[PDB]
Amino acid sequence: APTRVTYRRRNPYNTTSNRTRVIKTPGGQLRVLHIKKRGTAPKCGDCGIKLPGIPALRPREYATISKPKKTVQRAYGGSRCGNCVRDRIIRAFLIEEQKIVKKVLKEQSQAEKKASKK
Amino acid sequence: SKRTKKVGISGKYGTRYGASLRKLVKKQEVTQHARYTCTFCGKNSVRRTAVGIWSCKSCKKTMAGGAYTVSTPAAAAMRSTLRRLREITEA
Amino acid sequence: RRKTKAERNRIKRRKEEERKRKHEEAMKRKQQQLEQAKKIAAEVEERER
Amino acid sequence: PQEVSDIKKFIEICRRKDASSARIKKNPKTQQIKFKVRCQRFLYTLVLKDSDKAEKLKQSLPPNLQIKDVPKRNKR
Amino acid sequence: GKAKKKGKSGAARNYMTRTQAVKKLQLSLPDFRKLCIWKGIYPREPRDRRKVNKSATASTTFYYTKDIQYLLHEPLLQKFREQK
Amino acid sequence: SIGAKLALVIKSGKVVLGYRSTLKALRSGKAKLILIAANTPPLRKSELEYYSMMSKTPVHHYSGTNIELGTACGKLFRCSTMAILDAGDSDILAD
Amino acid sequence: RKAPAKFRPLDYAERHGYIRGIVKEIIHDPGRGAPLARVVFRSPYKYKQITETFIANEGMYTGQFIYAGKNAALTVGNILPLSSVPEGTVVSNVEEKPGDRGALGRTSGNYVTVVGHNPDEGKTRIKLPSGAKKVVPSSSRGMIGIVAGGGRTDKPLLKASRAKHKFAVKRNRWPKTRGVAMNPVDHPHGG
RNA sequence: GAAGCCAGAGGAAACUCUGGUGGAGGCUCGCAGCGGUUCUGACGUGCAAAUCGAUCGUCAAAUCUGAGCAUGGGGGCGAAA
RNA sequence: UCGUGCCCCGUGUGGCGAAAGGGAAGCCGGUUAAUAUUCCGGCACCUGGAUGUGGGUUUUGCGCGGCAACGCAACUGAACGCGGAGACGACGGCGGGGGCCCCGGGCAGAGUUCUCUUUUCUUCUUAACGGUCUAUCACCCUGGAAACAGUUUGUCUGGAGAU
RNA sequence: AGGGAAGUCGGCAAAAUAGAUCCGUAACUUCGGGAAAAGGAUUGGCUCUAAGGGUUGGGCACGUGCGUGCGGUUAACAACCAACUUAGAACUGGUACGGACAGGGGGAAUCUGACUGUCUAAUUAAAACAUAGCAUUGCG
Ligand SMILES: [Zn+2]
Ligand SMILES: [Zn+2]
Repeated sequence: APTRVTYRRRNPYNTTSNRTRVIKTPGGQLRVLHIKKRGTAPKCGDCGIKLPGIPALRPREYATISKPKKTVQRAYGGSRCGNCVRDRIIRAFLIEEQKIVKKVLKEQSQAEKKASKK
Repeated sequence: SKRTKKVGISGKYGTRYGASLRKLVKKQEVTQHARYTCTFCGKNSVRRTAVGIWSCKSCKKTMAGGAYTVSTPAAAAMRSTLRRLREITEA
Repeated sequence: RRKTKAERNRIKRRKEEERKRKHEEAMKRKQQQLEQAKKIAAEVEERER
Repeated sequence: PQEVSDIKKFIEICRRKDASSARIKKNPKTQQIKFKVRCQRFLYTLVLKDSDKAEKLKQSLPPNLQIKDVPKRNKR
Repeated sequence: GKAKKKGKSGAARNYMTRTQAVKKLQLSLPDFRKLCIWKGIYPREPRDRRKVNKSATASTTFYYTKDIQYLLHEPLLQKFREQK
Repeated sequence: SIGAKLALVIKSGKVVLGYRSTLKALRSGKAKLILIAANTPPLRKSELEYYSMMSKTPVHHYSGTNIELGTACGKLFRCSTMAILDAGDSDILAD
Repeated sequence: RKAPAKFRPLDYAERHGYIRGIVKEIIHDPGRGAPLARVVFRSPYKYKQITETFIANEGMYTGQFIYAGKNAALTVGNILPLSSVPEGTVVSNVEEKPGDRGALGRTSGNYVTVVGHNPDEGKTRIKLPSGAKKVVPSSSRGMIGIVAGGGRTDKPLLKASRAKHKFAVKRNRWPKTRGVAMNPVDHPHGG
């Protein structure tokens, strides 16, 4: 039995675009099959973790699949992870509350200064 | 079980480069490959990433430090005199 | 409490058992539809009309 | 190629306009029968147990759809 | 062969807005409206106006590209320029 | 002073150690004191102060780190924040 | 190397108040012994953010707010004009003239000491890492602290490969053959 | 068989000893590759305007190598012959 | 409509340069004297465009479910912005998968057979493209751990929440 | 054959050594090495023995194949499956046992260059060059 194979294209060099895997055909022969590179999982923009629920594809493969497959039904879904979204929400609320508090204290200090001047 | 009497981490160099140079490089190698306690999360997971770059594995914080140690004594004395100068300027 | 390997094997065995029951019930509903195929064809005809 | 597990869906597929032809494959070793309909994009296969009602499904299939039985040898 | 790009064929080539028609003919708005009335250039409606222009609204006027091409050869344009 | 009071509270009264149990005590409203370490993350610290402000609970900012807070509690692990539910025989609440 | 290590251009915000930026990354720059800091500022005139590249001082970290301007605080990583700092402070990336975005005290472990002020003509006397004394305009900017990565040269290179790897990215000539090892046609010291 | 780690035996502790684990080094034997030390070697109008045989150096890197590109004689390039 | 104008924006500047870098998409069987992932048959895929049918949404106008990680055939989205992918070193051991190698049984065929050998050898295969059920990391919920625990060949992880 | 460097400018060339298991291994030393130092014992075949593994499987009381409330750590037991190493013993052939192939001669010193590396393609590979380390000069 012939178990040795050849490249099926004219590139003879083992580059990153020249990945092959061995298959057996219904004709009983061993053969190579040229395969594309593995897709990379999309990652969070804040912490850099892999985003769960999102497929790992080559960049132009994402144009052929629908919107709910490419995203998670949440704010920043498919771009940020849930922990980072929670941190963003809590940070935004607390900073706006402290902005209101600082504005109130500045108004009180301005009123006290005006009363001292008058 | 102690395997080498004195070379320690410098035993990878064998008999090359001289005893004095091996002793000089040993301290820098030890202090650059040691683990350090993080000043942000408190865990012992700060390791050198590059030249003067120290990253914590747990809290993912990256700090600018010395070449082979996290903090330089000159930088610490600088922080102390900066704190007292800032206190003098504000007061 | 921490479970035992026998309990894990029992859980697994129930999992393939319920998968096999789902497959058998799908075969049964396909056979029933094949039995009532003529009424199905008439209903498809009615919907298209 | 796509497999249809619903007789109603297979009936609608056979009544689609792009259904050019249909064929019946008999596997007596497995004791099964297969209805394969050739549409524009997909070949749709319905797999049934070999039975008289599976044979009578031909009568429910549309008349204008040219249906043929698969021979034992695929002569070129 | 070479893969086509989006938005380079179909309704985008078939229609243009009034602003694009005016800029193509290099006319003022009164002259453009006068020429359209005199030559019988009628407003049109694409099936999807976003495929023609992403900033189109319900009040956006569309014309045929071939109609504007026909308007490009009208001798009254030089009459307008001579009068100016 | 604060370390001795914390140690006697550990010996006599009731505490919970950690962020989630401290939040649970603040939500229950039975928390009598909250201690937050110096090296606590600022977002977590602000959230704990907001919870204590809503629950009317005093907050002590421990000048040590989480390691030193755990050591002052007498445990062999770090502790970013803690909640004292029962003062016991100490006067840590009267301050 | 992606971008040169420069300050922001001297604008209205740095000239009259301060502007806050956030340190996103601390990165290794090939050929340079000192780490760089990516700091993102706000554009006062448009919606888009502006990313800058500074020489990271020791103690800077990701997620830290730094402040650049006349009214910025005296804190490590803050960029201040030299007229706003007291005597005895050490600064980094000192501008020779106000607006050249940093020229002095840039290598690892190095700093410039503010010796004194002369407010009559707006001059500042500074001490360079070489021990030289210089007089600069007081509106020249500097980042408070010491450049990170000090003690780099205390470690022996110990290997020709390590010297080669050092100099290959720095494009300096290596190996170096001696002039006395040459022929008289090649070097004045030849022979 | 370097750091790091585990266990046992001592030491008030730092450390000491023993048995393992681990897999570092411009470390080492050595195949291919690259190179070219020796032989009264072959060959000497040769297979060859530098080849052949045995032997040898090196073999995880200051290792070997393709394509594209840059440096041009008053020059270039040169671990410098 | 004072009808022959007004408003918005800043980022710059073009081309060439890789049959080994990046990159949208094709597999199997057969066929010639000589070509074949190119021809023939079957079965697919990508890109772009136009416009229908079914289904979906909507009288609470632009979906519903799950505490959550998230899921489901759909489920509006211009300017202006943010992020991810493309997109990346060398070496060491460990684990999973395909292919190959090896062992046993069986059908069929071939060889050996002075003697022995229920013997030796050969065929026993399943592509792209899809459906469906599962696969280390990681993440979520409960709960709060010293008599510390879990854990890898390699000692890392845990009140910043482990088992 | 015998002798064993008596040959020759010169042990040039050849011969001898060689794998693996075990015993053992000096001076000097930058303590890392030297070191496979040196010097020794053994190796075939056959018939056995021993050691080193994996998978599955626990009794009651109720509701009804799962849910609780208990009870027990001799499963320290059974059933099935599985592959390659290591050690020990007897017997037996012998002129040979790493039976071909494959495969360090070793040691005492001196000079010399620190080492790894590089060059005179086509007569010179080296104490030459480079190297790390050290020292000096110039430049804000
Ligand atoms: Zn995130
Ligand atoms: Zn940390």
